[PDB]
Amino acid sequence: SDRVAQLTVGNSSITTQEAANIVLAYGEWPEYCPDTDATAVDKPTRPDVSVNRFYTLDSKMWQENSTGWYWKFPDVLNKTGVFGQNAQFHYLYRSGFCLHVQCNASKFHQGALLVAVIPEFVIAGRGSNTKEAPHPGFTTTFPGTTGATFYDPYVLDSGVPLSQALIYPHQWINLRTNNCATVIVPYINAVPFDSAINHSNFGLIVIPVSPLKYSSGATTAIPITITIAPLNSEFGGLRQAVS
Amino acid sequence: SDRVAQLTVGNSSITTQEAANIVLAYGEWPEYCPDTDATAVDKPTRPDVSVNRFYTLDSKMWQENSTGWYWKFPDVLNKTGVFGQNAQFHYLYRSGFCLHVQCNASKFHQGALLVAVIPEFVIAGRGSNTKEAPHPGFTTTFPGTTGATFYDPYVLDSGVPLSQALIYPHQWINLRTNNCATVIVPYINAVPFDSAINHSNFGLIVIPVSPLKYSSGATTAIPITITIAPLNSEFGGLRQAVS
Amino acid sequence: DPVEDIIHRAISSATNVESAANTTPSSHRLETGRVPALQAAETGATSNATDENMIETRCVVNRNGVLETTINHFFSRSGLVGVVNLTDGTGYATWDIDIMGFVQLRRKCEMFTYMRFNAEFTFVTTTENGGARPYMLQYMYVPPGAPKPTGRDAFQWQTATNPSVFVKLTDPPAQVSVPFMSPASAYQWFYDGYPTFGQHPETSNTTYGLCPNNMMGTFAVRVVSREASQLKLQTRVYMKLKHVRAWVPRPIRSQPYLLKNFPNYDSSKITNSARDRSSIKQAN
Amino acid sequence: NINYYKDSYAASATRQDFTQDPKKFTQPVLDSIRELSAPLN
Ligand SMILES: CCCCCCCCCCCCC/C=C/[C@H](O)[C@H](N)CO
Repeated sequence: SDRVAQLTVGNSSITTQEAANIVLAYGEWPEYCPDTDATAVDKPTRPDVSVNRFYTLDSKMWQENSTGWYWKFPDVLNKTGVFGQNAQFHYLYRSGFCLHVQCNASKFHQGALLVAVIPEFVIAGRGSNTKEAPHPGFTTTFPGTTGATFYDPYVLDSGVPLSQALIYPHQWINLRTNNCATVIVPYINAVPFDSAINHSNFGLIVIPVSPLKYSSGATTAIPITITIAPLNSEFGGLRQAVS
Repeated sequence: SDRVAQLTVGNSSITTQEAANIVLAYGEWPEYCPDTDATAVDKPTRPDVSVNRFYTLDSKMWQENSTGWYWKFPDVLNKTGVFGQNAQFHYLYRSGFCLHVQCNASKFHQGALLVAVIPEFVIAGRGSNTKEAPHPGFTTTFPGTTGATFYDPYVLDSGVPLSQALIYPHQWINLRTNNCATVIVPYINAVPFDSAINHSNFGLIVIPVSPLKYSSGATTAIPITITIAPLNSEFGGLRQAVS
Repeated sequence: DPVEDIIHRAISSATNVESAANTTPSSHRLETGRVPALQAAETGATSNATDENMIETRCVVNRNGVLETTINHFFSRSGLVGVVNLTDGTGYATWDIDIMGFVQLRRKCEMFTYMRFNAEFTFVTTTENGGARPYMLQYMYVPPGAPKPTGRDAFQWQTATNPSVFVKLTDPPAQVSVPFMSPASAYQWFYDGYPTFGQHPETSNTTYGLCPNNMMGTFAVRVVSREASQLKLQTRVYMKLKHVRAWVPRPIRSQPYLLKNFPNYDSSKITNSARDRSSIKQAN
Repeated sequence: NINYYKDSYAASATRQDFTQDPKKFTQPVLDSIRELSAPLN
């Protein structure tokens, strides 16, 4: 009655039989923008079925010497589905999310992942220059659906240590206990509406802390799939398409 | 709600996740000596935190050809801690106990132990003489913290068969079911107070009935640890130290 | 009667806490099924095992103060944010107001993502040999878009609209209060995004992380005189965060700092968070 | 509790806050767990 769960959003549903729990980020639910906090004077669009559903990204194979991964939200969904078409025709944007990272392994495998959610996750450059200076490319800061591997996961590629990164909303995927992590995140920004193309709010991060080990003869290919879903999404400022 | 337990006594606590149940010896709890049964005319000392806590003894490796083991209580705690110092300065003694024998093994191991509690367990000699006669040494009758291995576990080294030894308070450590046995014993003696140095009340006994078997490649070292704890202990008759 | 499906809370709870928590007396537990020591760290929650359920405790009426640890008493301590060098003989000096250049107050402010505060500046101006020479100074505040002064005696120093402070070197140091001047609803120290649209490059994009909601203007200073006096100056600007609110905590910096606006580090020399010891099996 | 200007930001530090709400950082989960029970069952 606690290890079994089902999450139906839109026309899609996720079952699980070996879950742990569900984490609300900072104790709050994603909701629509109230009238006392809105600053635009147009009426927003709210599709509410066509954009609030579970989108499944690609799978990441987890190996012995993986140094870890990061996506940007809502960067990964600007080109998939009707959420990718409403986020290009409209200047303004507001949503929550509901994340789910699946990774199964047998009773003879061991290891652990750290699935956390970092608001305003800024990538650092990797040079000893005091001004010129190195800055990350656009496919490194805004990677898309294929993510990006960390170079230095010990400092999260931002000069900030992983050992204190449990202050963010997070779960663990311990292969002897569970196989999935679920984090529900509200809209966290200093402005009520903001653009979905320039500004990615937060970044999902999956880093294997204890490495994958298995005895000989076991299944060598352990993939990590990620299924995300917008919640309470609304757009504004209709114009022509800009990607 | 029955396989999980925690036992906090004093400043120490034991967790377990694969237990069976807890046995009260003869349906009674250890308590203090009432005024209608006391025979001394001095006031007893009751430390109640410093002497009522879980003392962990050493570990016994369990092998293929083990014939079994026995300790004497309160012999093993006359030299450890503040219970070992209150049992030397004081002539009189009264307590209960709370025993816990830990032994874990994997899902590919098999075997069973018999953890019983024998009041007034008298060691026999092993000679065919009708008077001189052989009698056991002092390190065989009162072994201490290192215990003593049985020579003939089929007759419990006292001419009394093991097959009827389930009349004592006991549990089993079956390696497919549990990993720990807990027996809570009151004070069983014909006198209200008695000396803690001459007279050991009962004896804990761990005998492997069905032997340890494991297939090749498994972990070969299976230890047996024993963690005991006095309960409701009180002393009397202060004098100089006698060990 | 029409289409039907057109018709179709939180967790935390704040408590006013004055002193630290007390401790109630405990006893011994001898029973099965109820275990406070076993946790599951995979659920994303911290352990809730209190010390009354691990050991046997006593009754302690605790009277310690939890007052100095709040975010108002932690940030209302003024520290150095900028040093303006003025050598007279172009005659003036400017300073783009950016407090991310000095490291004592930066690392305290990088614990959080969004902060909303008022400020209280103080300008300690001395000479290069110690100070105290009776000359008169002018400190303008130039908002974004206002014309910066282009000369020692230019017309932008008439100062008919924007604020300015006249004070001598031999007076006590000048001190003002500054409101929340951002167009957003919070100063954000980490802005994962780009300010403008367009094709962003791969080699060197110097605009990644630039948050224009934080750029607050320019601070100009001259010596109020006609002929150029010949004396070298330094001002020191001390900001005190007051009336401060903070959101979304984040981990504290562990790597040594490099640039003002960018959180760079070198990957060839990564300093460990814990200083080394001999082995794992000994404590000293 | 005094101010010599009409501008509310020119004042000193305001009244003390005295509150904290650690349940949004320590235990941000839906199924609320007790202490004396196993968290996974
Ligand atoms: C004669 C008075 C001149 C001094 C007046 C200074 C007023 C401007 C201060 C604005 C508030 C602080 C500036 C912003 C803080 C941080 O440096 C920025 N957010 C940098 O990210």
